[PDB]
Amino acid sequence: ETIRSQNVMAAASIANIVKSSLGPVGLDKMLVDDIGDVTITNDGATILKLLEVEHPAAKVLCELADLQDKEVGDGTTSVVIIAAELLKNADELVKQKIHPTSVISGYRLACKEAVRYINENLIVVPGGGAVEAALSIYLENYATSMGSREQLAIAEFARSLLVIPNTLAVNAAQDSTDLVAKLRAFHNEAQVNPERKNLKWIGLDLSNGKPRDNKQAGVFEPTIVKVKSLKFATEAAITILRIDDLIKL
Amino acid sequence: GRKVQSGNINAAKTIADIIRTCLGPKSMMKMLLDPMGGIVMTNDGNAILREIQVQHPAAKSMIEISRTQDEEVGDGTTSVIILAGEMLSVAEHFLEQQMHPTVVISAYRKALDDMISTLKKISIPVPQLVPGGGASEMAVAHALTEKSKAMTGVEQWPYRAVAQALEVIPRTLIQNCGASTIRLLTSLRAKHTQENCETWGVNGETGTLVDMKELGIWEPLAVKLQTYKTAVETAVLLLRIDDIVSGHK
Amino acid sequence: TDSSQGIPQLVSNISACQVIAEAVRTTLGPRGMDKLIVDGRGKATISNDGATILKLLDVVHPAAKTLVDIAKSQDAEVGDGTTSVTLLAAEFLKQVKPYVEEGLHPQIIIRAFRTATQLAVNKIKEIAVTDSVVAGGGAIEMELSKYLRDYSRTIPGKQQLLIGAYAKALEIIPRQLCDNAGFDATNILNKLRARHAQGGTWYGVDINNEDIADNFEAFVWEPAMVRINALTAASEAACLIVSVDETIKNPR
Amino acid sequence: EAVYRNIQACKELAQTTRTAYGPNGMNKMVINHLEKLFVTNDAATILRELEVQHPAAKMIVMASHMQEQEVGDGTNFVLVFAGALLELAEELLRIGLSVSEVIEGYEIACRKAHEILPNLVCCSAKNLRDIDEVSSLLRTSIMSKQYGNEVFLAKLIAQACVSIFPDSGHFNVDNIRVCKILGSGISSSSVLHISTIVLRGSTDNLMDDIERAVDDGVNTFKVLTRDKRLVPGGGATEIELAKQITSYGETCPGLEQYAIKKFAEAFEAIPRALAENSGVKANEVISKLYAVHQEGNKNVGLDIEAEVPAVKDMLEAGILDTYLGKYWAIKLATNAAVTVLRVDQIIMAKPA
Amino acid sequence: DKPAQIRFSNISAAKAVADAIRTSLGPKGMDKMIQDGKGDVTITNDGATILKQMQVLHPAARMLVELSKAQDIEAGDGTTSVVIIAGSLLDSCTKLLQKGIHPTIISESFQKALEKGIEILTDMSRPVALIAGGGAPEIELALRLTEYSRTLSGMESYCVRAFADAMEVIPSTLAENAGLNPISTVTELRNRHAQGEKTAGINVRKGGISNILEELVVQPLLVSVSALTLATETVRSILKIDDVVNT
Amino acid sequence: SRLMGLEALKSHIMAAKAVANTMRTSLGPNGLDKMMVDKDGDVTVTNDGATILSMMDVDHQIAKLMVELSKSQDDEIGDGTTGVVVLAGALLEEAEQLLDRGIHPIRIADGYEQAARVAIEHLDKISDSRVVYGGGAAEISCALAVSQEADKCPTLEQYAMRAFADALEVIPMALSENSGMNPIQTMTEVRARQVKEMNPALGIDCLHKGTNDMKQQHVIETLIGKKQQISLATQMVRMILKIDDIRKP
Amino acid sequence: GAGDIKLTKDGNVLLHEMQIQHPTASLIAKVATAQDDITGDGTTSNVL
Amino acid sequence: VKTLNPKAEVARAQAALAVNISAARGLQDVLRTNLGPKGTMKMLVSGAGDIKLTKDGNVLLHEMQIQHPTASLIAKVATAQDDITGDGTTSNVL
Ligand SMILES: Nc1ncnc2c1ncn2[C@@H]1O[C@H](COP(=O)(O)OP(=O)(O)O)[C@@H](O)[C@H]1O
Ligand SMILES: Nc1ncnc2c1ncn2[C@@H]1O[C@H](COP(=O)(O)OP(=O)(O)O)[C@@H](O)[C@H]1O
Ligand SMILES: Nc1ncnc2c1ncn2[C@@H]1O[C@H](COP(=O)(O)OP(=O)(O)O)[C@@H](O)[C@H]1O
Ligand SMILES: Nc1ncnc2c1ncn2[C@@H]1O[C@H](COP(=O)(O)OP(=O)(O)O)[C@@H](O)[C@H]1O
Ligand SMILES: Nc1ncnc2c1ncn2[C@@H]1O[C@H](COP(=O)(O)OP(=O)(O)O)[C@@H](O)[C@H]1O
Ligand SMILES: Nc1ncnc2c1ncn2[C@@H]1O[C@H](COP(=O)(O)OP(=O)(O)O)[C@@H](O)[C@H]1O
Ligand SMILES: Nc1ncnc2c1ncn2[C@@H]1O[C@H](COP(=O)(O)OP(=O)(O)O)[C@@H](O)[C@H]1O
Ligand SMILES: [Mg+2]
Ligand SMILES: [Mg+2]
Ligand SMILES: [Mg+2]
Ligand SMILES: [Mg+2]
Ligand SMILES: [Mg+2]
Ligand SMILES: [Mg+2]
Ligand SMILES: [Mg+2]
Ligand SMILES: [Mg+2]
Repeated sequence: ETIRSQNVMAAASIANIVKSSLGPVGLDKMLVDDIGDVTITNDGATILKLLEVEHPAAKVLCELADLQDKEVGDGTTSVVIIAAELLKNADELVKQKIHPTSVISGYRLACKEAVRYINENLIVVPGGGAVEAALSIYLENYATSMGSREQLAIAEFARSLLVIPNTLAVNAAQDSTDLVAKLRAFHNEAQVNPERKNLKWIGLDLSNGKPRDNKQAGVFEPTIVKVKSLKFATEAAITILRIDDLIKL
Repeated sequence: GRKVQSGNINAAKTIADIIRTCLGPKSMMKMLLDPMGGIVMTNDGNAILREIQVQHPAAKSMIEISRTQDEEVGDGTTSVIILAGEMLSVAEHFLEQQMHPTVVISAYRKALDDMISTLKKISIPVPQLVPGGGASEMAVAHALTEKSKAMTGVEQWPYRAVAQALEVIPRTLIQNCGASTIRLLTSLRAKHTQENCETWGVNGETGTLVDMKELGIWEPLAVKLQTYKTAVETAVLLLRIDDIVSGHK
Repeated sequence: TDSSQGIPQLVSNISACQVIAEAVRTTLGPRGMDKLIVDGRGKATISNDGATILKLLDVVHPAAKTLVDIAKSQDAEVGDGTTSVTLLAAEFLKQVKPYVEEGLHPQIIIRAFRTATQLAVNKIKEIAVTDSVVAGGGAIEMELSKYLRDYSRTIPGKQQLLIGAYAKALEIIPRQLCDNAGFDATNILNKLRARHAQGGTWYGVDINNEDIADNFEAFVWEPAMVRINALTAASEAACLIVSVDETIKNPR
Repeated sequence: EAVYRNIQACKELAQTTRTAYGPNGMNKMVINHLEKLFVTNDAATILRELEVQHPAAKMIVMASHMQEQEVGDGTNFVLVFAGALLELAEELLRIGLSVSEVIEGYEIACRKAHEILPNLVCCSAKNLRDIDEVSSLLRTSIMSKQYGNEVFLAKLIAQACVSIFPDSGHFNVDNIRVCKILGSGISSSSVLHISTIVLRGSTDNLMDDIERAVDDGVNTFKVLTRDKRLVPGGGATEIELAKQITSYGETCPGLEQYAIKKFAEAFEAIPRALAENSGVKANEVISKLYAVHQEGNKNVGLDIEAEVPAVKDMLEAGILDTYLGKYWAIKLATNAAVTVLRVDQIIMAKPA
Repeated sequence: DKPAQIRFSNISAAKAVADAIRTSLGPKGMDKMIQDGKGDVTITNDGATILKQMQVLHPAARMLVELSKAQDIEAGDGTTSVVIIAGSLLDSCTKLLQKGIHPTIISESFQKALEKGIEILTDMSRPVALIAGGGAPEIELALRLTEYSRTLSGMESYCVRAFADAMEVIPSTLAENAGLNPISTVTELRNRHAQGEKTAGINVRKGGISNILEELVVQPLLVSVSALTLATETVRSILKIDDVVNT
Repeated sequence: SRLMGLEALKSHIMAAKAVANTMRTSLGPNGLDKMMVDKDGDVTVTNDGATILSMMDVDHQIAKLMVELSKSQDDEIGDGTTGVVVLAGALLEEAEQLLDRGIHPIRIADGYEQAARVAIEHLDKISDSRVVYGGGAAEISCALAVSQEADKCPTLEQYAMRAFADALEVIPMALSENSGMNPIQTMTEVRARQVKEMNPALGIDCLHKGTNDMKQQHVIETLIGKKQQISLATQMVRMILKIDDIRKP
Repeated sequence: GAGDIKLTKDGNVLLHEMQIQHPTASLIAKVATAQDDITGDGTTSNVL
Repeated sequence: VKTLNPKAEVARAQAALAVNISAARGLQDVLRTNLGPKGTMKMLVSGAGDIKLTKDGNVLLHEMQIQHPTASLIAKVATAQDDITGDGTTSNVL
């Protein structure tokens, strides 16, 4: 084993800690103190400023999450999730002889061509899981029309952005694969069929188990939160990718 | 759920089982063994709870909740750790069938709103009083079991489970008199399916069924409401705790 | 290994099929690493053909044995395509293990290797050209993949990420074709995918030089019927090994 | 502590078969005592090569054999329903009622179920010689065994059974011989002449399954000759029986109440195993079935076709079952469960 | 006895202070977390500091760390290519020693190559003077010294060839860190240098080789000449060292 | 399948490097003998083949493959069968360090094929009777040829072309050994003389006669007796360098 | 030994055919079985 | 994963009746010999070694090393119950 998979595992651990309290309806966590004073809370914005993280990669992830939180006071528990999913998929890539730099260039290209398409989803962003499931398909199409050593790091940036819609549906007791795949089947006929271009607002519903139009239902999210989250999760994944050794003094 | 909403039910089960028999007029003493010499016998639930170091955060929360209820209402403080160990014991049978904690919490919190509708209905003025013994619990249980015949949903089994969980109070008022908890509880169920027999309870000293409009046991409908509210709230405050993580502050 | 019933048994069978394929993988292609299998008489057999390696190999695991029987059955009647069949089968099994570790259930993975395979043989019988021939050396698994994922994007339900994994599991034939020649697969496959997105339904791995090449013009041809039979046999082997829930070993 | 080791073995006997119940039943690799891999879906052949040695489980297998020779189908019902009976008995003995108090409760509930059944029948076999009425009606028996070419085998077996058939009954399941010419092409199978099915498989391991399916097929024709009454299949009759038995248990007071309600919840374990073997969630479909059977549909059952938990009428769909085949199934399952419930403290015997 | 183990406890303690600084070379250099004894971990991609605070403790390790200091007091920006050089020269000296030739021959033949290297890195130069950086001043060294090791005799033309083959490390690390295939691109670079091109080299922004010098960084000679000189001095000093004596 | 892959070509090469290292000390006229000792025999022979090779080395089924392929050289092309085992051993010993860099074995085989084409393309320039002059001089006129053409190959084969050059100089390095001379010093001091004065006849004087010029010592090699060594050895490597597994039930 | 199960709710067939390990209980069974052939069946009450 | 252990589990339902009854029976079998005339003294050696013939219940239960905690209870409750009656121990414990 190498110390890149260890950083990936640390980021994945802090993710799995935070990712079950994401949506509006999400279970709580208990943070046992030193004396034992327990605080039961969702809203990972606090679970990240109270968690005892000792690993350096988890530490950097917490630092960039808090930086995002103080830049804009929203979308700090999704940054950690997207970053850890980027790290998981980037480790799977590197483990088949894809240099971390090619993956980093791919993530840069993807995060730069995703905010240049979110400006075709803006009005605020539909929210829910709409922008994620739309960027998934758009980037999976934009990757293949490039064909460079980084054509595989944009298709693992597109299948790893649907971790928000895929964890917004296990925190709603509905499903993981079925609901997200109905979401990613409505957004397909919004980039393939020009008539049904209004199917790009169809996010998912957390009350009932069926995707609805999150423009005719007012579940918007400010564009500067989604853009900042994609732009900070990308930097977090990149920062934890560009390390490859731990020097002991 | 996972091994965290089943490691919070075993703490609740443990706390309930420690005091379960310290309930009724026919209480049964317990022995508290100190480090040096030990034995001090007391049939008082609170002291037993205020003197055992549990060290588990779930148990620490059940003890905390019980102390608060005791220093708020006084009576009905050992009927709160019970109905919270019992209502959790029945929750585990659904967390084993891959039923999200959100669904049982959406069933518990739904049974409560119907739990406090018959206490308002079976009460008698001069606020109001509610039939003591097991009559109030069996009446609420039968009411919920009749309201759960038109649910047509997946949150229908957790609804009946709560109903049949408000029988540990008669189940212990019968077990402390030496009678058979089965042959007598079935008779209580039979009595409660009739029209006017909503006050039939258990004579806590003889172990026989007596109409509480003739034995004269009545509990104020403010220690039977705070008891049920606090029970079904400690049953949804320990079911929505997905992780017990470290905390530094 | 647990290998008791359900997910554990399926994972065990999948790993066994991975082993039995890994024992033949490098043999795939015109120029492929040989294998030195020795019998009990001290004879040294060097053979770069998957048929003559499975007929000389001890298959002592049930799932591996069934896969090897289906491979031998393909070799008996058809000939060509007895290592591509087992390769596709073990890859189909390898790419649903991450989805069978959850409770996706095999009965549903089976209604994804039969809709997708029927659609792929339809696409083959629709895109083949004239006896009917399709460009080999990849150039089909790199097209059937593009078609199957572009079609699975239009499936509402659980079969979206199973056909999309069926498609991704076809890229191994145009992958170890160049992994055997030592051609840095993650580049030739990227070029093939980019060239199949735009056009070029016959562009596959070239073995004379490390680059993609229109395989229809280069006259590296494969009979459409043979490809259809290989695809169906591989998918049926997968479904068989996915449809197995337990191993009832008679006590005696 | 000795009546729970029996139940904990009848459970494990019912879990290696539960997963092979519906048309979507799994398909396990039964190594033969001669080491010959024939991966088979049939769950009566599984017991032959499993050779369960725990004596408590052996009694459920003996009841399964009784059902296999009294009628020709329902071999899984007899050991996926008796398994639920005992699983719920252990869930009821721990409350403390006694072995004695739940056996007679099960007997009362079984007597009730044998009086509900003749009120659940919804079809018949007006003409047992009309070839479409013998194919479309014998389909379910093979469909449950060999999903896929369910209607081809249905017609090919309808031809054989209707041909050799007197004017009075006397159908002989041993008359229809089954050849196994090791050819190629399932469709090439035909019926020669006492009849005979040539059954040209491909590898003499995908026609042995078809030979067992033919067995289960013509065995349904034999029972159809004795009792024409047909009940809705696919969990419909099970959910209806469970509903009515739960009602009866709610009316009846005493300690038999618990055992009767558990007998109903043991009937719900048939559509639960029918759905759990298809990917859909079991609770979703049991609720969607209990909620449409309360309105009084009486014929709606599991929809194997869809992906999500779905309900469908079974009369209009033609997925029926046989009355006798379930009467005897419930009878033998109850008798097997109450038997190994009686048995306590399995002692060894004296060397004769 | 002791010589043949204190010429392999220094050449394996300097070749382990180079493979802790190697993938931090270039613009796209991988970072490396530094674990302080207190516990805080900082992240830097510059090899200067990693060597600065390293607690080397080994004689040859310190000899190589004090080489970065000399190189940045002499030229300013060479502080992790000169260590990579003087660690790959020692890698080559590990095989040259197993052959059985004496360290006073792989020490008089490096100065026989370094003096030719000086006259190769002053021909590429564009007299302002500047040399075409990026990997050229090392693939050209390898190629020209291999061509020049065929005109040399004795044990000499067996260590100069090892010098050349050890020069092909900075191009390899620059190609790796740039997300390329190191062996294939180094062979293409050598085949492009033999055909005349002397400005070639890994353009790390584009992601591949390039001849146009506009976006091909150019460096002074002092840095490359100083790197060669100091690295050859350090490997000569390490080779002619046995018997670390405790006074 | 035990030990398959690129760790099975470090064992196959450690095996084919043992049958070669023994035969490496018998090339020249000053070739140190070996003792034949089996159940009955005390033969002392230094020749080749059946006299040495095919009466030993039953190991790894690959030494049995070297000895299986060397039967083609003797009985059939004169008796030059020690030079093909030593050359194959040298080619595999260089492939051992080419594999560590991460060059696929097939690539090394193609490189050896190109280099053998160049060498045999250079031996036929030195036909001087039918005859190639040189004891150790033919392998230094080709090593100088395939070293120049090496840098005219842009693929990974260039590394293999250079390893083939470095391995062709093993014949005039076991000729320097097996005598009282220094291998590297003597091989080079006559390699630097074939350049700087064009005379490919200059080779090692295994016999100390005194002139390093095999044109006048009259030590000759038949041309087809050298076009085989360079070919039969490469056709032996490309059969040992490409088999990936040895399965033994 | 062969596996012939036998539901045997009674005293005679039980005491006469079961593996009674303790020698004293083996006695009580050899003396109780030989004492219920003059009365027909009264075991299971004797042993209690 | 801090603090996930449900400790403190001893003596369930009979496990405590058995313990307490065995302790009471032991305390009875200790004082059983000292009842009535023709009884039997006990020694009660202290740390210094001051022996003390002490045939009675009060001085015995109040001054002897009673190991079992339940018997320690029965003695702390029996000693404090024979100062309102004068002397009736050695019959209480039995
Ligand atoms: N009512 C809702 N319905 C559907 N999706 C929602 C709703 N509220 C929030 N979301 C989605 O949940 C995601 C996670 O938000 P959350 O974790 O609650 O806070 P933060 O914005 O800090 O991450 C957001 O991207 C948002 O689009
Ligand atoms: N005489 C009695 N007969 C029957 N039940 C009684 C009697 N007295 C009290 N109870 C019941 O005992 C239960 C618990 O009372 P107690 O043991 O004092 O603790 P709590 O504070 O939990 O009520 C109540 O449900 C009450 O109605
Ligand atoms: N000359 C070639 N160039 C490119 N690909 C080829 C060539 N010859 C065969 N292939 C590919 O190699 C794959 C494997 O074929 P091979 O191993 O030779 O026989 P089989 O098809 O029986 O495995 C085929 O799918 C074919 O497309
Ligand atoms: N198409 C179908 N859809 C739903 N349920 C079915 C279908 N076919 C059969 N079933 C049900 O599942 C059973 C499958 O038969 P099977 O369990 O193999 O036979 P047995 O009754 O002998 O156990 C049928 O008896 C019927 O109850
Ligand atoms: N733009 C560039 N393109 C290619 N190579 C570069 C570039 N800039 C610097 N280099 C290479 O980086 C090496 C210098 O080491 P460097 O990493 O800059 O030291 P430091 O760690 O002090 O920054 C040289 O080999 C030089 O050729
Ligand atoms: N007199 C000599 N001087 C120098 N080299 C010689 C002389 N005689 C033979 N050789 C060299 O010895 C090698 C042959 O070794 P040899 O023992 O003949 O092997 P083999 O057993 O294959 O015949 C050739 O390289 C040949 O050039
Ligand atoms: N002389 C006696 N003869 C017969 N019984 C006696 C005599 N003296 C005392 N007893 C009986 O012995 C019993 C127990 O006395 P003992 O245990 O010795 O002291 P205490 O009276 O304090 O318990 C008394 O109940 C008394 O009736
Ligand atoms: Mg928010
Ligand atoms: Mg009270
Ligand atoms: Mg072939
Ligand atoms: Mg059947
Ligand atoms: Mg610099
Ligand atoms: Mg010779
Ligand atoms: Mg009797
Ligand atoms: Mg007295």
